[PDB]
Amino acid sequence: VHLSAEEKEAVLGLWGKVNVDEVGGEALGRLLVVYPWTQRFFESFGDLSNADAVMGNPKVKAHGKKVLQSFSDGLKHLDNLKGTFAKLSELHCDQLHVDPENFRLLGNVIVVVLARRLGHDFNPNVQAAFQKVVAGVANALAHKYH
Amino acid sequence: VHLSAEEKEAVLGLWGKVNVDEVGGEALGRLLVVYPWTQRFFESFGDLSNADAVMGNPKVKAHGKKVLQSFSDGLKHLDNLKGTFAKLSELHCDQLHVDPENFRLLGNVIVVVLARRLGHDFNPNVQAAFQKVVAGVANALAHKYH
Amino acid sequence: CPKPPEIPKGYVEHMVRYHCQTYYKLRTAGDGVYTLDSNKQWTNKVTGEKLPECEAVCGKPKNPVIMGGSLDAKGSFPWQAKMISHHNLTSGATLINEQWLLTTAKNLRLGHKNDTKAKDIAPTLRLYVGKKQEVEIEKVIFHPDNSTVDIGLIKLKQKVPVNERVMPICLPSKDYVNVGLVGYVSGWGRNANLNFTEHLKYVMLPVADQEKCVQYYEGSTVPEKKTPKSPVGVQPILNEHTFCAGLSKYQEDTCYGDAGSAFAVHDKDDDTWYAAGILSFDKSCRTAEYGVYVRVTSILDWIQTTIAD
Amino acid sequence: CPKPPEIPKGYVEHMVRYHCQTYYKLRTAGDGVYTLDSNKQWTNKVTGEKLPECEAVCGKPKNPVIMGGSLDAKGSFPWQAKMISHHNLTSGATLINEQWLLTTAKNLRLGHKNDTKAKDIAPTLRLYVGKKQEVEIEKVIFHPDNSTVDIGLIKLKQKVPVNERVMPICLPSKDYVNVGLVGYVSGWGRNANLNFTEHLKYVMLPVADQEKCVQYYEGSTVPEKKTPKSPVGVQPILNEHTFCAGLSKYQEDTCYGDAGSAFAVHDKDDDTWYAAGILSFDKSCRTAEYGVYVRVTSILDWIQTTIAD
Amino acid sequence: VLSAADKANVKAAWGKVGGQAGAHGAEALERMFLGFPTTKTYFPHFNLSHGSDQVKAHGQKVADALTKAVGHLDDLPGALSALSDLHAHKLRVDPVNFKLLSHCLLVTLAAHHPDDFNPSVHASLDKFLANVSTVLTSKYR
Amino acid sequence: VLSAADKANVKAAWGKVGGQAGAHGAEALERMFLGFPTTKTYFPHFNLSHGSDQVKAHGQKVADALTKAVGHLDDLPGALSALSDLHAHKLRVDPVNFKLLSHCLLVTLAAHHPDDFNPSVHASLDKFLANVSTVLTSKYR
Ligand code: HEM
Ligand code: HEM
Ligand code: HEM
Ligand code: HEM
Ligand SMILES: *[C@@H]1O[C@H](CO)[C@@H](O[C@@H]2O[C@H](CO)[C@@H](O)[C@H](O)[C@H]2NC(C)=O)[C@H](O)[C@H]1NC(C)=O
Ligand SMILES: *[C@@H]1O[C@H](CO)[C@@H](O[C@@H]2O[C@H](CO)[C@@H](O)[C@H](O)[C@H]2NC(C)=O)[C@H](O)[C@H]1NC(C)=O
Ligand SMILES: *[C@@H]1O[C@H](CO[C@@H]2O[C@@H](C)[C@@H](O)[C@@H](O)[C@@H]2O)[C@@H](O)[C@H](O)[C@H]1NC(C)=O
Ligand SMILES: *[C@@H]1O[C@H](CO[C@@H]2O[C@@H](C)[C@@H](O)[C@@H](O)[C@@H]2O)[C@@H](O)[C@H](O)[C@H]1NC(C)=O
Ligand SMILES: *[C@@H]1O[C@H](CO)[C@@H](O)[C@H](O)[C@H]1NC(C)=O
Ligand SMILES: *[C@@H]1O[C@H](CO)[C@@H](O)[C@H](O)[C@H]1NC(C)=O
Ligand SMILES: *[C@@H]1O[C@H](CO)[C@@H](O)[C@H](O)[C@H]1NC(C)=O
Ligand SMILES: *[C@@H]1O[C@H](CO)[C@@H](O)[C@H](O)[C@H]1NC(C)=O
Repeated sequence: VHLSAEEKEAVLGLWGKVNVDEVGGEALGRLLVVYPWTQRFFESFGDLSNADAVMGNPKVKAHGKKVLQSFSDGLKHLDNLKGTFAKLSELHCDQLHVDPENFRLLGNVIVVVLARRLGHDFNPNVQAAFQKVVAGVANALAHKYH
Repeated sequence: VHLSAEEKEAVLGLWGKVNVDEVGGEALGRLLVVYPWTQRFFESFGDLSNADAVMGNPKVKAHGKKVLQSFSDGLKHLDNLKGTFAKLSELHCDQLHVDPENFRLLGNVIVVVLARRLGHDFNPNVQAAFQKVVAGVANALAHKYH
Repeated sequence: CPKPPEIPKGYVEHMVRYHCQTYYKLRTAGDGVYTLDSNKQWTNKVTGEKLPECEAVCGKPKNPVIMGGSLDAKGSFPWQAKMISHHNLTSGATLINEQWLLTTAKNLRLGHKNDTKAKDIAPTLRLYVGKKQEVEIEKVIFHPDNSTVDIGLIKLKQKVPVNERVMPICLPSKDYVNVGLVGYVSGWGRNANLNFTEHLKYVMLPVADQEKCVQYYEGSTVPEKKTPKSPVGVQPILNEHTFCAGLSKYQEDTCYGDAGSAFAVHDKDDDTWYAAGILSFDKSCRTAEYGVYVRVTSILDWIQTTIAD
Repeated sequence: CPKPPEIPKGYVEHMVRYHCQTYYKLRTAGDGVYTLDSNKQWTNKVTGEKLPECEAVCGKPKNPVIMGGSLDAKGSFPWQAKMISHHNLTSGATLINEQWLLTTAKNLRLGHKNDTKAKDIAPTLRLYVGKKQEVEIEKVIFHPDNSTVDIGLIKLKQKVPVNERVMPICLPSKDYVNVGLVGYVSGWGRNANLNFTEHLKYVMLPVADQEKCVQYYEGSTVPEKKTPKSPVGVQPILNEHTFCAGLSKYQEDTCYGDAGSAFAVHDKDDDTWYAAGILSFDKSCRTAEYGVYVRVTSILDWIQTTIAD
Repeated sequence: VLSAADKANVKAAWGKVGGQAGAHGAEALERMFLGFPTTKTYFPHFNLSHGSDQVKAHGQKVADALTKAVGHLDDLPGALSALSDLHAHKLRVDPVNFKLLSHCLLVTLAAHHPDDFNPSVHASLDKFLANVSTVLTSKYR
Repeated sequence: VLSAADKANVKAAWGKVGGQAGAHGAEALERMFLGFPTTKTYFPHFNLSHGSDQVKAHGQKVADALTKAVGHLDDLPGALSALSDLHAHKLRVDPVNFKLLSHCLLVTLAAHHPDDFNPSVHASLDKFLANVSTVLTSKYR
């Protein structure tokens, strides 16, 4: 995705200062609580009934790490995004049938937990650079869809 | 029919001394008695059951005159026989369905009643000339048959 | 090949129904309808590309109804054939199907000696059906029992075209011969003038008591007491395989040359014409009371069996 | 049609039986079999010269199974159409047969002033079915009762070819709407991001108690006590001719652009898909508890009547 | 087929002929040879001219065979026995001729006995001569 | 649809914002204009550069509308009344933008109150902002 010289430093720099395993587990849990139709994909994860249950869920925590660590690999190659997530796109489209709305929603949730954890460090300009990134991996996951 | 100069005189001469109305009535009646399948053509004439009935039948008597007077007209023109009886031939074949065997039989019956009525006057030579004549009208009646 | 109209959003499946030329009739196991395969072949649900066949309707004249009379005016006896020996004696035939005719073994030998082989008799014959149509004969078969059944079969080289004039009679499915039944006998034989008839004629004859008949011609009924009592010179062949007819109401009879013709019965249930008998003894003339016919029931097995080869 | 072989002394009659493309049904009077005349006419004993018609099968998706989810992966809603106003707002359609689609009167007027004539609205629309297939629309008809029934009909210039992708739903023969029944609503409208959905989705919604719904939106039930209690800015049209649906198990709802889509019930007896309703009020989003659907039973008469011209 | 009444008539009529039989026989022959000249074919060895006593003779034989038949009416084939193979086999005379001769016999009979030849008798004599004709032709091959 | 528990969380959360509202309002606007530059389209008459007190001001109006909404949770259409026609008709702002601004409000809220923004409260505030978004977009034609 088209990302400036200073925008890359911003994103890469901030990323050094966040616990990606922890933010994935938080971000996935929040998506599940905030947009409950997403729990549909997770029936097998056990108890999703209330919010403390979702956040407390060991499988949610563990799966969230997996998605946010997939994000880290995204940052590694920005110039070729489509190909990085090409395999996962096939999975998410043709196997799991996730609407791309949901990629966008999770992307923004990650953005709000980055804000929550990083506070003043995550300022309007660094958020703007992160939006470019989360829109990039959302579009890279929706790529294999017709 | 091919008939000699003296043969014609014989036939014509003899015919002058015979009652043709009477021989027709006798000849038809005898044909009916002697060859009973000929009664089949006469169902409408009334009682044909026994011989006295056939001979005594007023319609037989009357019809016989008609055929023997048809014969008289035959003697009138011998050279053209086929055309004289052409009209009757159509009637006898296509209307009445009489087998030509029956013309021949009636012809001979007429010959035996001529013999019976004329006796010694009807000698072998005059009979031979009459045979030529009855074969002529039989063949002239069978002419229109295919 | 014919072009049916087009449906939008739909396709045609082609079929044909076979029909037969008139006087003929469809012969096949299933109906006459063949639909076109995706294998490009015409198929019947029961016969499977095996086509139907056309064979002649038998025993149904277009125009239904011998010393005595009855000239055949309408051509009511399409199955009648006229057969002539090398030495110019006329006898009867009666067409039984498209290529076969029944006749008497005696007729067959008219030219020949008692022992002449059939191979040698056949080229000698002339056979006519309908109007003067000649048919060319391939083969002749005498019946196996020389002394008892007076019968032969005549196979034409090829099938006769069937029409108003020419068409086979039917073989009986049952026994029509009981005394008093009047059959129709058409014939080419001699008339009251002892001359071969020039036009084909028919008589109507009642079937007669078989016992009275045997007493008339033979002693009889006990074999060792039988004597030749026939009022004409010669003896009929008389057995279980024959039946007798009397004279007509009008005292008409059958005479020389009438043998080989059918005693033809008209079944009112079928409206069809069956050959109940074949005239064997044509010597009756008006001189003897009974003509003798071999009964078609007795030869039925043999006929189908023989035609099979 | 390869010509079938000829048979001796017999001729051939030609026939055809008509069949329909997959997704279509033979419509005739009439046995489908047509047969060639001596007059070169293809005829049928029942229907005369008139051929069969092929008609689209309805409510039978090739592969049977909005702010929330359920991406339509298999293309399970062949009857769904996407409609776009001149000013680029997406809304729903639902194909009712080969050339007609139901929709809401409101959808129809998205471009224009509410007194705009239908003649002037139609050239303005764009309509799509299946994959991006555009269909060219001839005409548009608003429902006679402006204030009560939110409904219009869309007639295409010509019939849509029907396939896996495109095919009409069925109109109900009975009333499916009773509370607790879960219908399927597919829709092109806006999603949780308030953006028009890029891929077609479906929700499963239960029908809701009609009194509870009216108490929710209006006072109510006595008219003079009714107040506009709608939690979103605007009021549903609510009457005898409408019914309500709640949110899904997962709290999913219907949103802007989803109106005109069918509340589609799957009848287990038929194994067929019927349109029990057309979404009228798509403004609930997740904000209000109930969407409001005009019930297809109420408009059934009018639909057949209108299509008749 | 010659009923009892037929047989009576025939016996009666032929008896009435009497001593004229041989003469009637010859007259019938002359009538046949003249009336139906083709019949002459079978008699190439005969003088057939008028008054021939070779035919006068043959007529006697024919009249005799007939008298024998009239006496034998209940068995014709037996009475006529030898004559059947003679006409049918040795002489091989075509059956049409027999109706010719029978006819001439009838003509002669009618000419000479006009008041004894009534249609019933005519019918009986015709049938008799027919029966003789059959017996003499039935072996024709 | 904002349950009693939702309403409690919203009231609680916004109260905790307190004097910071006008400032949170302006920050959310700046995040939106930077994050989703297309939203800038509706504000051609604004100086959108950083620190612009024309946006500092507009942020205050937005925060106030929200404070009014929080006091009025049982009737949103009534609280927001004038603003619905304003956004839907006069300004005609496409509904996608409201999820964008809501998101940015949520980002600001989370950044400034990390220990008060637990997933339950996150959920309640999202729904609240969503309900405001609907009220302001429902008349869009
Ligand atoms: C930026 C967005 C996303 C990223 C980067 C992402 C990444 C991943 C990865 C790396 C896996 C591992 C699967 C494997 O290793 O084979 C996975 C699985 C999965 N994801 Fe996603 N994902 C995203 C969005 C979503 C969303 C929004 C949903 C549902 C609402 C979802 C539902 C699932 C499901 C159901 C699985 C299967 C895991 C299991 O077996 O339980 N994903 N994803
Ligand atoms: C030389 C032989 C014959 C001659 C010259 C002859 C002549 C005639 C003549 C002139 C008629 C008058 C019909 C009319 O005026 O329209 C007639 C009618 C008739 N003939 Fe002959 N005929 C002969 C032989 C026969 C024979 C042998 C038979 C039957 C066995 C026969 C059966 C009939 C019948 C049934 C009629 C109809 C009269 C009626 O209405 O009853 N004819 N014939
Ligand atoms: C009622 C019919 C007839 C009777 C009763 C009859 C009887 C006889 C008799 C008794 C003989 C003499 C046999 C002998 O002398 O041993 C004879 C011979 C003969 N018949 Fe007849 N016949 C009849 C009809 C005919 C006819 C119609 C023909 C030919 C037209 C014919 C041709 C001959 C000939 C050629 C002989 C040999 C005469 C000779 O060579 O002396 N017959 N027949
Ligand atoms: C929570 C969502 C929103 C709220 C509570 C809100 C509230 C307000 C308020 C209170 C005003 C001032 C009205 C006045 O001064 O009379 C306003 C004006 C305006 N809004 Fe919004 N708004 C929201 C969303 C949006 C969005 C997403 C956009 C565009 C991306 C937008 C564009 C505008 C514009 C262009 C004006 C006119 C400002 C001016 O000319 O001073 N609004 N809004
Ligand atoms: C009938 O049979 C004879 C021989 O059995 C045939 O012989 C004919 O004899 C005549 C003279 O009598 C000739 O003019 C013919 O040329 C002969 N024809 C043949 C084929 O031999 C005779 O043809 C047959 N029928 C007729 C009417 O003559
Ligand atoms: C949506 O509607 C507008 C007008 O309501 C269309 O007008 C377009 O405006 C753009 C610039 O913003 C032009 O580049 C296009 O050529 C215009 N197209 C037409 C048909 O006017 C617009 O096309 C529609 N959709 C899009 C994607 O532009
Ligand atoms: C005898 O028959 C003659 C006709 O010929 C015969 O019958 C025809 C149809 C043929 O079968 C043919 O071979 C026969 O020889 C007549 O011309 C003739 O008049 C008849 N003679 C008498 C007395 O009837
Ligand atoms: C909203 O969606 C935009 C794309 O257009 C939409 O989805 C496409 C495929 C079409 O169905 C079209 O009619 C829709 O309007 C994006 O360009 C845009 O980024 C999206 N905005 C957000 C916040 O996701
Ligand atoms: C065969 O013919 C001879 C005479 O040549 C005869 O004696 C014999 O009876 C005949 N046999 C048959 C069965 O005709
Ligand atoms: C007649 O049949 C016998 C067998 O019973 C046989 O030996 C003989 O050759 C046959 N004769 C004729 C003329 O068929
Ligand atoms: C349509 O609605 C407007 C208000 O939005 C109203 O002023 C007008 O009279 C209406 N016209 C018709 C035909 O309903
Ligand atoms: C709507 O109701 C009014 C009442 O008079 C009527 O005139 C009108 O025709 C109806 N609808 C429209 C589109 O004009």
